[PDB]
This record gives sequence, C-alpha cells and structure tokens, in this order.
Amino acid sequence: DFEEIPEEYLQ
Amino acid sequence: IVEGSDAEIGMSPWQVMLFRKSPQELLCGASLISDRWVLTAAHCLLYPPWDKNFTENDLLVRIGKHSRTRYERNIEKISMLEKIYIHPRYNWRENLDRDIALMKLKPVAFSDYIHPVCLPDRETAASLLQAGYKGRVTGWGNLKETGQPSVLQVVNLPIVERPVCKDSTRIRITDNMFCAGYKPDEGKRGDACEGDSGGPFVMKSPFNNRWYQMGIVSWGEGCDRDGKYGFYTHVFRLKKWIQKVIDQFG
Amino acid sequence: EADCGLRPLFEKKSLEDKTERELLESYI
Ligand SMILES: *[C@@H]1O[C@H](CO)[C@@H](O)[C@H](O)[C@H]1NC(C)=O
Ligand SMILES: CN(C)S(=O)(=O)Nc1ccc(Cl)cc1
Ligand code: NA
Ligand code: NA
Repeated sequence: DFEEIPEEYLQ
Repeated sequence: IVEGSDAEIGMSPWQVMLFRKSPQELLCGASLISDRWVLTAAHCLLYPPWDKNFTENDLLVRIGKHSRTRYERNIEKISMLEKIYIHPRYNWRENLDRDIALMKLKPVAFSDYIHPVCLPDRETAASLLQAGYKGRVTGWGNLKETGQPSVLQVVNLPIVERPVCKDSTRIRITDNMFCAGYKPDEGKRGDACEGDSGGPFVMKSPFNNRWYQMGIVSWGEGCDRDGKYGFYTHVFRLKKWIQKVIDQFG
Repeated sequence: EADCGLRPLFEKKSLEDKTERELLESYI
C-alpha cells in the first residue's frame, strides 16, 4: 500500500 | 478522520506520521513540538493487551507529509528515534489515563511543510478548553468505522461538556482527558478514526494567533457514532511531565 | 520555540486557511 521509502532510512 | 476534508498544503506542518519499519505501515499520528521532539499517545507505542511494545528501532517518523502513501521526495523528512519516553503513570490496564509519550529524534530541518506546534500555557488552556469551543483534528486514519484517504484529512470539532462526555460511555473518564465532537442534535458530524490516534487536537489562540496543541487523539468507541465522542489526552494537565523529560534528556 | 504555532504558508504570510474562521467563531 505504501510507496517504498529510501533504503537509507531502514539501515 | 470521518467526515473531514483534505488538508491544504502546509496546513498542519507539525503533523507527524508514526511509521512501522517492517511491515511498512501507518501506526499513528504524532506532532512536532521542537526540532528534536515528537509528541504522541502512549498507546501508539505501548499497549500490552494487543501485544504492542515498540522499541525505538521498530519505528520511524515521517514529517512534512501530505499524501498518506506516497514517498514525498524533497518534501517529507524521515527521522529515526533516539529514545521513547512513556508517561510513568500511563494506565494501559484500564482507561488509557495519561495517554502521552515523547519521542526524541538528529534535528529535523524546518521548512514550509515542517514547523512545530506550541504547547499551551495554563492561561491559554483555561481560556480555550471550554465546551463549545472548537479545535482541529488531523490525520491519515480511516474515513469510516466500517476507506482510507489519499491525503491528510482535517476536521474541526467542538469540545463537549464534561458531564455529557461522562454520560456517553461506561469508561471512567479522568481529568487527564477531554472529549469533543458534535451531539446527535447538532447535525454536523466528524471524528477521529483508526490510524488517527496519537495525532494532535489543536486550537488557534485568538489572543496571539498561534496554534496550540490542546489534545492528543486518545480513544473512542467506534468512529463518528451518534451519542459517542472522541477522547483526547489533556496536554496541559500533563505538561509538567513533558517539561521534566525535555529538561532532563533534551 | 519562539516561532511555534505560526505556519510558514499561513500565519507567516498572513494567509488564512479555509476553515480556521470556524474555530475563531466558536471562541465566544
Ligand atoms: C516494554 O518493553 C520494555 C523493553 O523491552 C520492557 O522493559 C518493558 O517492561 C515493557 N513494558 C510492559 C508494560 O510490558
Ligand atoms: C475506536 N478506535 C480504535 S478508532 O477506530 O481509532 N476510533 C476513535 C475515535 C475517536 C478517537 Cl479520539 C480515537 C479513536
Ligand atoms: Na458514564
Ligand atoms: Na459522535
């Protein structure tokens, strides 16, 4: 449902 | 938000979305109170009856948003949490008394879309927290009890007399709560709904033309039901705790 | 913050949002 957010915020 | 409307751009620049990292999903609303501090409901972070007890690394906050689901490149900012602080007397066992929590963020850069809300002083609270006076609730929660918005929704709702709040529910209401919403006979409608909790109830002071966060979306029984009201954490009543946390850990 | 509660796209520019007047009218 949600657009993927930049990987940098999941590190 | 039920029976609200789309927010204008920059209408609620203190709005924050509490976002679960995995699975990626909306958890709650929240609000920006400084460049490093976000205010939300304790139950957004801790609710043992539903096996909810988030740690800092489970979560992100997304600030500056308008679209619910879009990654708003060059507009929103996404922040990691340094620390969660839950009110030590938050009552998750019974009635969500003292439903308040703080999250310390790196500072977020302010912009046209990102700006903190004020917290009330005693006098602004005494003056504005009166039955019939309206505040404004914002969020990305569901559009009805029984679906989901494209963009941030807004609704303005009147504070309700305490006996009417109490008489609408079997839950024990405390001084750390207030309720808001229209009465069945008032015609107009509107309420928070699932996904809005933790977000702000704000009022624009007519004295100094600033927005103050008087409430946090705390709980309700269904959404927008006739004869029911939304319940909000009384921010001013808990402000000494807020200040203690920010003074100690800020 | 000294600047809290003043929105860049509204108060800072002396522009009113579409429904803030409803709030003001309730403050009687
Ligand atoms: C929630 O999680 C923290 C950390 O794991 C834990 O220490 C705390 O006791 C938990 N709180 C409740 C009410 O379970
Ligand atoms: C009943 N809730 C879980 S809900 O669907 O989020 N509805 C609701 C309604 C009002 C308020 Cl303040 C908080 C929640
Ligand atoms: Na009752
Ligand atoms: Na209602």
